[PDB]
Amino acid sequence: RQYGGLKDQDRIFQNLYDNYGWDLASARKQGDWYKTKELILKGDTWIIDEIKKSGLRGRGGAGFPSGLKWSFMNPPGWEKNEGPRYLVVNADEGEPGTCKDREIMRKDPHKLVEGCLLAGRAMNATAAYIYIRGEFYNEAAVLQTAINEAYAAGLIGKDACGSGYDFDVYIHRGMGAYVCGEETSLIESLEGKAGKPRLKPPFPAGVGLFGRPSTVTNVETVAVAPTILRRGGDWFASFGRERNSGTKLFCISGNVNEPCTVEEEMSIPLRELLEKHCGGIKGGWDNLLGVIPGGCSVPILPKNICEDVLMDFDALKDVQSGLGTAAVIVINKQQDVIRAIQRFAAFYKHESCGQCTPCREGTTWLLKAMDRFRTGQAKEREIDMLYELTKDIEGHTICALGDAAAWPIQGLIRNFRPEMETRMKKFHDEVGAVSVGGWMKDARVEKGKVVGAPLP
Amino acid sequence: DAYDKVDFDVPVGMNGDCYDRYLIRMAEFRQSLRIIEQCCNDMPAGAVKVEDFKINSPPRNLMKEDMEALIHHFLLYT
Amino acid sequence: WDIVDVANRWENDLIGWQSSGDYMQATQMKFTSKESAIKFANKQGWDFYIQEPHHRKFRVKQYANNFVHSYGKLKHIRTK
Amino acid sequence: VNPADRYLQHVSDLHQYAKYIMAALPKYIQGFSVWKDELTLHVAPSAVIPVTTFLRDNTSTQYKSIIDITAVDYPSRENRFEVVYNFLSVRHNSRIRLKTYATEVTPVPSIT
Amino acid sequence: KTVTGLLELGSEATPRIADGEAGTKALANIANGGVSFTQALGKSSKDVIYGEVLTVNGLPPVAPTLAPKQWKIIEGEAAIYPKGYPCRTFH
Amino acid sequence: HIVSVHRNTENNNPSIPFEFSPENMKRAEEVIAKYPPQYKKAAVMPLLDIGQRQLGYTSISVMNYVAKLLEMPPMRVYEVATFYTMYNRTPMGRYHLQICTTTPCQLCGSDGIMEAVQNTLNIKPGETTKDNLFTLSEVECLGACVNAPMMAINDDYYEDLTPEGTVKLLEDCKAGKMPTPGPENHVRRDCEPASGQKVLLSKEPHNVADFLQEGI
Amino acid sequence: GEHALRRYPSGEERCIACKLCEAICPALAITIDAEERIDGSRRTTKYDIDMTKCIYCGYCQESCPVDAIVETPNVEYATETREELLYNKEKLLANGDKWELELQYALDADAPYR
Amino acid sequence: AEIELTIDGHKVSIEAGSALIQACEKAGVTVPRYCYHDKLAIAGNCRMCLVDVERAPKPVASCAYPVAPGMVVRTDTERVKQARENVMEMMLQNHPLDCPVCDQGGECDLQDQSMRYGRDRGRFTEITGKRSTEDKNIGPLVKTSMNRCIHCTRCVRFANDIAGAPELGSSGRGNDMQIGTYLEKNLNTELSGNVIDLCPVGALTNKPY
Ligand SMILES: Cc1cc2nc3c(=O)[nH]c(=O)nc-3n(C[C@H](O)[C@H](O)[C@H](O)COP(=O)(O)O)c2cc1C
Ligand code: SF4
Ligand code: SF4
Ligand code: SF4
Ligand code: SF4
Ligand code: SF4
Ligand code: FES
Ligand code: FES
Repeated sequence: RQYGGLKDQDRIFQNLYDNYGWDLASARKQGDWYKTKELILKGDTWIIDEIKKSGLRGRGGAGFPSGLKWSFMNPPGWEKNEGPRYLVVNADEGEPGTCKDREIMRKDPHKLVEGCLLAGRAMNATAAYIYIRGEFYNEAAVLQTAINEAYAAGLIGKDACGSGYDFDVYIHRGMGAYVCGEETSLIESLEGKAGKPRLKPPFPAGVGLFGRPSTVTNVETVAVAPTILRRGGDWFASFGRERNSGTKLFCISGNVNEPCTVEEEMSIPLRELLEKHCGGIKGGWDNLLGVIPGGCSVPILPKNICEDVLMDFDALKDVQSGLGTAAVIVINKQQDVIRAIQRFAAFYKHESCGQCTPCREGTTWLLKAMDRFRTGQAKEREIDMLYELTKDIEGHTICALGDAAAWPIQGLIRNFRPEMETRMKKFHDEVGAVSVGGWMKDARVEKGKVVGAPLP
Repeated sequence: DAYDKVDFDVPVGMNGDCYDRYLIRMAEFRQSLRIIEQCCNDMPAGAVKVEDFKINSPPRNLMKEDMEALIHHFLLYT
Repeated sequence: WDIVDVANRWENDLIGWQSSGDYMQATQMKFTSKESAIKFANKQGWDFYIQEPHHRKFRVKQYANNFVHSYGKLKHIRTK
Repeated sequence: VNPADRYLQHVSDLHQYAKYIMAALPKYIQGFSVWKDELTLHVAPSAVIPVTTFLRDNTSTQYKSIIDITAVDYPSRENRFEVVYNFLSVRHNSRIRLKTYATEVTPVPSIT
Repeated sequence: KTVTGLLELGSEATPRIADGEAGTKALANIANGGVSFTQALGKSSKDVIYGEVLTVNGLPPVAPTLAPKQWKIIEGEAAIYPKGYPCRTFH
Repeated sequence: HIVSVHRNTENNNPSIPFEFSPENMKRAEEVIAKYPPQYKKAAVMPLLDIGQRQLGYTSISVMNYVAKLLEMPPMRVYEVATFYTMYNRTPMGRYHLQICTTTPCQLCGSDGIMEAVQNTLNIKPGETTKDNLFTLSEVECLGACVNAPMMAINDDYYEDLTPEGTVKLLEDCKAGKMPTPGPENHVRRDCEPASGQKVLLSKEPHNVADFLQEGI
Repeated sequence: GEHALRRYPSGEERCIACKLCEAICPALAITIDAEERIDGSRRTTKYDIDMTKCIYCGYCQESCPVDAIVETPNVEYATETREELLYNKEKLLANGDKWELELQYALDADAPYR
Repeated sequence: AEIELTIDGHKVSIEAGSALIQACEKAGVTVPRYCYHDKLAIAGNCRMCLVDVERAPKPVASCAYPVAPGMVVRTDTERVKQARENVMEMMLQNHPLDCPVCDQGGECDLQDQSMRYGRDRGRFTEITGKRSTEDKNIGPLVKTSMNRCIHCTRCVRFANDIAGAPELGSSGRGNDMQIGTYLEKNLNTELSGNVIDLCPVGALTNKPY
């Protein structure tokens, strides 16, 4: 039952390293657009049947099972609006640690195209928009060449593969905002305003893009769709645990000797992730300070328990933490964690859209406290206080950028408190003592500036 | 107001006249002096106003830098 | 009390204090009820006018009102 | 700590005492209110001399000392003034209040 | 009439109410003024009269004080005036 | 930071004219047709980008003109291009140093890369060279995280860098000849282990045409 | 004792016309009219204290956030007419001019305790 | 045609599909807020009207949560009082010390709700401190002092919807968001002195007064 080390023909993607080329005949003997005709003429509910017993959880970071996400879109009077229904593929990512989405579209644009049509048939969608990050210029050129050879082959368009079924893929490029990776801010950026999230009880599956019903699902989880439609749901369900089932791209980066991205089964021990396919850790297993599974937005696992841990949703959320997108940024012991988490808080301050007041006023205060804690101008209670003001942001926002910005600070305070107090006493008798707010008592406000303090 | 914590006795006259009303004042002098020395001996440290700034004002150290305290100072006086 | 036009207020010779000969200018009463105020007002023998209040008309609001589908001309661009 | 928490037991005592007094004079005591360590009997105007007599003379009450009596007008009521009476029992170390009402024209009977 | 309600229905410490569905309408007529108060004093038991209205021994409750003060007259030479003066120390 | 408020010195005027080169107007009429004919306004995000391809930057004439083109007040496009990072509004040189400084780059020596850039020039992270050839900007995660220290110039990424190697690359670009189209100087392909390849040990992919499910 | 409107270092009137001393005064002695001056700064056009209805509670000095009006310890200013005893803005600025050396000594010992 | 629910033990009937804030106003329950208004669209910016709702994991915004049957709403939850103090302290961190010079002294919504719902003291005492916003000359009728703005969008929603003057807006991200014309453009409309009664703080105020 030792989860790990899948074969090669049980892999979903075969171009993830580019030995086979990305073109259309490369995709034909890759094994795709092979029986498109028959699955589009299969029923929408049979597609949703198969996706439901697949156990296909969400791979955007939320983890929501997309069988029930795709069956939320059709209440039994859906034809009673009789207009255009849209699909949105979140091919944006900028989450630190992650490149697996670039790994899809640079290598494999074509089964993305396929899975877009196959999911649009599953949801009776009229068209589909691909939202690639505007930073990804060559990746957008890759995808437009591939979907135009899909137009040339007659595989999508007016009548997709001779099926009587409408389908248009358009590609929209979002000019550098990370909050637009969220569903509803994505919906708003595609309608052409500033990409701010809306509130949830207008659900997008009911009321969405252009005022028309819409889903936003990740580029991976629909690039996996035609494979698991072909292989069947229980061959996918064999991998992983009971509710945690199947495969995942893992991008392991940071301070590994060998940074690389894997395609590996879920529910796998972290030690035989980092040593099996990554060389090892830079300095061995005792040179592990901490580890971030997923992107920027989940807490640290300390070294004590991340030997025992599996990489599913279950064994990470009982470890108070998330799988996210399964980027794994390990921390060198010779590196500083509070410098890293100051960098994370600066990322959240720069990437916050600024709409609701607790997130926007919270990220600035988190940065102002984390610089002060990095050099050490603090009292030992203020770390206490820092915990309090992550509890303030935690559940009071529009989107999930607020609790995204809450979590790494919480993991730092839970796992590396003596690490912070060592730096603070280092400050306390390299320099004189400090008041609350970083003030020293020679520190005064003269003309303009503040003098007396080195002002972090 | 901390008369529990302070030990003293009470003068009470017997005939209802002006003389015993004089004597009990001349003794309440003594008892008040007893309070004064017991209260100078037993004086503690701590705050002298009530703790919150919604019924009496913040100190001027605080209301010149704290936004909340300037709001409370402005409202307790208007 | 309604103001007297000669006795209401005038500015002083000296410093410019607001001087007044009307003495009911600062008195103002509170009552729980409208019929309380009327009963007290004609019980004291006073000429009164009564002003009826004006409440707001109830209109149903949805947050999903903000982005409903345009079939013809948009005729509006929301911001949020 | 809440300052009202030190009163509670005595406040319960006060409740019981007042429930007795209303049961002893049902003809004359319209109501009572206990706020916090303070008892108020709500009594009608022609009912004031039989109640005060009781409060002076019952061995349980013995409210000997008159303290302070005054009026408060509520102009929104039919009976405009309410007349409050404060009594001290220096025996049992206890205070009581007696509230009646009066219009501008109609009297209250005097306890002089 | 709420004291009649406390005499006839009971208390939250002492509920003399079964029939919760019918106990609401048993509440209701006293809330309308069905019963009167001296009728409630006549209807009510003798050990409810001696339990809730009176003391458990049948005595009237004494006028309550918060903190009772027990006096102690100081009369020796710890007093403030020696004997022969018409004023006494009471402590 | 985001800097919003517009100064009207000169070279950013509503007085200054602007319009599309006919190639870009060809592209613009193609771009607007991707969206429903009601919601024309939805196409202002690419069209400003098209203006950013024509001019060196996004002026106020570009934003005013695309507000003219697409049934919009100009404050609605002022919001759109102020909310986004990639709409550079003040003029830059030719190459736009975008060095990533977030934790996967920071743990892998992005600071060595950035000071290897700003020892070469003498410019700070908002500053331009006064040759107006290079403009440094420290930037958040550019989506190349396993390619662990990296940067961007205009559209091409440059990865797996060494401070020995980036002074090499920028003396390449100050000579006019572009160094590599490739992502680094040739230690791996895209995402390889630098060892070699542990996974995908074949010369022909497995077809999934026989591994099919029985239900079709 | 008597009242004084202080000034900043390098001479500026300190009274930003916030009306707090007027709002708190238990005997309604303060009257102020305030206008925006030519600089765009907020100052009093008119400041006035009736010293016949002043009660010396010090609330006007406790209330001011800028600490613009204070009480000088002068009690020796007894007058012969009521008109002399109505202090406008100019008499109080002259007082805050005159007593400023002394008010330094007062507020060096009072300002922590305030 | 109507829906009956429970707020604070009170039972209230309201027309279907309305806002929970309208249910609370009908039941007499006072809920504090900063970016809701009767004559304007609904936004969930200010995060002040958070409320305890049975069958909901998080406190929901009472101004954009629609009315459903069988609803049990609590406003006096310890979680709700904690949430109101949290969001108030978050609002007060970058709001400048201008109460003696602000024109809304006894008429500030922020200030009267800070007594009733907010924290006693303040923990904002950094050396770096609050941000500062550039003053923006709009026109001769509206004085504009935008350090004390709370970004309630209310002026922008109004001049979008009702006045028909789309020149207002919100330009930026994070704390560098500003509320004004981006070019320093003068605002005309036939009712432009109505935005200054609308702003809850004194950021837009009266120029001759
Ligand atoms: C600030 C924020 C940023 C996000 N960025 C991304 C992203 O870059 N790529 C992605 O796939 N999901 C992202 N998400 C999650 C999206 O909402 C995601 O599209 C959705 O929740 C789930 O889609 P799924 O069904 O494929 O999981 C983000 C969420 C938030 C709150
Ligand atoms: S959480 Fe922050 S970035 Fe997200 S919508 Fe709210 S204010 Fe904007
Ligand atoms: S003296 Fe002080 S309280 Fe009076 S108006 Fe001037 S600043 Fe305000
Ligand atoms: S001392 Fe008291 S009465 Fe005199 S002006 Fe000041 S506040 Fe008013
Ligand atoms: S708007 Fe702000 S600065 Fe002005 S009075 Fe109100 S709280 Fe003070
Ligand atoms: S300008 Fe005023 S009304 Fe508009 S968002 Fe700012 S504070 Fe609110
Ligand atoms: S973190 Fe440097 S680009 Fe991904
Ligand atoms: S008013 Fe409901 S959140 Fe702003």
